[PDB]
Amino acid sequence: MYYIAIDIGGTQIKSAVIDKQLNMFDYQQISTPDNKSELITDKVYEIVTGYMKQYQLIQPVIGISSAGVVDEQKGEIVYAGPTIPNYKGTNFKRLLKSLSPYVKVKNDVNAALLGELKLHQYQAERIFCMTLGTGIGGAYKNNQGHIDNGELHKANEVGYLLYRPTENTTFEQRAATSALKKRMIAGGFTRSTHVPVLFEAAEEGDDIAKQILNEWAEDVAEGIAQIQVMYDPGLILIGGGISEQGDNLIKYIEPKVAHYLPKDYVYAPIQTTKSKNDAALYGCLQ
Amino acid sequence: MYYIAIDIGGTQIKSAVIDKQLNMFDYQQISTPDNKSELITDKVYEIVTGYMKQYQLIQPVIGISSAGVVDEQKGEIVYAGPTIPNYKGTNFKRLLKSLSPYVKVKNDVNAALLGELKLHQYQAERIFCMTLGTGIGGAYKNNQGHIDNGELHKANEVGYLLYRPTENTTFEQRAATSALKKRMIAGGFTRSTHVPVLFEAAEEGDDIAKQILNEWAEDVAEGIAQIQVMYDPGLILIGGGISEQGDNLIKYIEPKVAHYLPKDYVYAPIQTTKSKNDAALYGCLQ
Repeated sequence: MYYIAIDIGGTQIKSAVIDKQLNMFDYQQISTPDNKSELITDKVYEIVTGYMKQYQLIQPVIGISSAGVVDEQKGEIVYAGPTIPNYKGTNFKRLLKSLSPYVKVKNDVNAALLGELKLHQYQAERIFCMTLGTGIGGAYKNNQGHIDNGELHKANEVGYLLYRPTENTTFEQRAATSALKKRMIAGGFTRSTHVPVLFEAAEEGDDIAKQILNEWAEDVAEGIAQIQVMYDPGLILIGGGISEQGDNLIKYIEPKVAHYLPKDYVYAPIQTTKSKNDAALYGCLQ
Repeated sequence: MYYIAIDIGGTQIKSAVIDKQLNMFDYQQISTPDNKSELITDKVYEIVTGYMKQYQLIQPVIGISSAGVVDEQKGEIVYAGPTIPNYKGTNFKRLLKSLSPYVKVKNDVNAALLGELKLHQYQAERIFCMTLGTGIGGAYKNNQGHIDNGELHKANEVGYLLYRPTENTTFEQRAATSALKKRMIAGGFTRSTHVPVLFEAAEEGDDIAKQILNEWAEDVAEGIAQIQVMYDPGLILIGGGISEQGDNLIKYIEPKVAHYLPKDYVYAPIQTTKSKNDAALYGCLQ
């Protein structure tokens, strides 16, 4: 059986066909429209009809992963930031009703975690994933196997942790990847915008790069400590583009989590996600 | 059918028999031994054998609620404070093996929440309870019924939230009841060191009492805001001795949660617990 997977992001819409054996075919990736003159829902419908034509599918199972706050049972966007305008109220089940009655919708961090966990073997039972990007997302897979999305579909909006009144910043406004980029630029990293150059510069011993990274990692670690004492997970995953840095990201963050926890507190191992691109495409089918 | 319920505290050991219709009989209240000359394990064995004789029970169902860190499946004290010396390694299942194979063991905040939830009808699927006392305890009951205790049985240690390096305090060191008593002294409330007199004075219009309460409630609300964006619960209960203040406690805390959340964020209703004494005795059977 062939499955259609679509992952709707702020900047990109990824899609692919997956078979019963999890082989991935016809991976496609386009720019997310402005959702004003050209509609996200039109792109989604074009992708589904495209694959249905190409694979001669009738009533395909379709999985949709999307940014924003998602009501999974309704298959509807409950809320979206102004990043994606006019997005609230978008109902993918209604949109594709003429093509298939088998449409599943998930928010993007939940789908990514479901995919990460389907494709990998982990020792821990309870796994929290924090995704660093424009903002910070969170998802938790619990002792009994499930991801709870909250009473109002707002579980684990961890970017909103640790509001500092004097500075008027949230966790994600200090600790997202976008915040690290702003801190680099203000620190004189002006020729390359790219976050990996900061890590390479630090690896070579450049003190200013190390100081920017450690100060930011300190703010990241503060957020992780809050998640630690609530969830007591067996493993904490860090995802998002910056997670391609692997242990070079972890070594800055992991030792500093201790700074916000009681003396000798044993906290969970911290690692980067392993599947970097496809995770939500697999997860949105689960 | 008769169940034996035992609640082991820092100062008291509560006990009772509960029947099929949740009627409570033969409530007993003794002082916790020093666990040096006379052993807690011996008192529990005595309580269980006493009730078995009196009610002519053979292999009774026994529920045990206890302070400290509890491995519910081993039925074992994983860690205990200095309050109760020598407690770690106590295994109530091994201790009572000769009397019954039906022994359940739970930590005291989890038991109290389960009892609170069995005896009442609430308007929410996901319920967090925060217990204010010497320190602050926490417990969370899920969308799917059960309580996740964490990978090392240390879930929901809300007292460790929000460590501030400059002030060297955790959440509970600012926001627990014992902290309010310290803040009464620091704030100039020379009338009394009793918490109910602080509230009385505030109701009478005392500006110093009002200021101590608002500043303290500000700190309480900061912690509730963190729990809110992680769990997105449908209801937050406040328990502990101070929760006797009912609406007069809630009215200081509830509106301040908004201060640590994004503009127009819709957060859970906040109420005080309803069962004041017996909850863990009911809960340890659940």
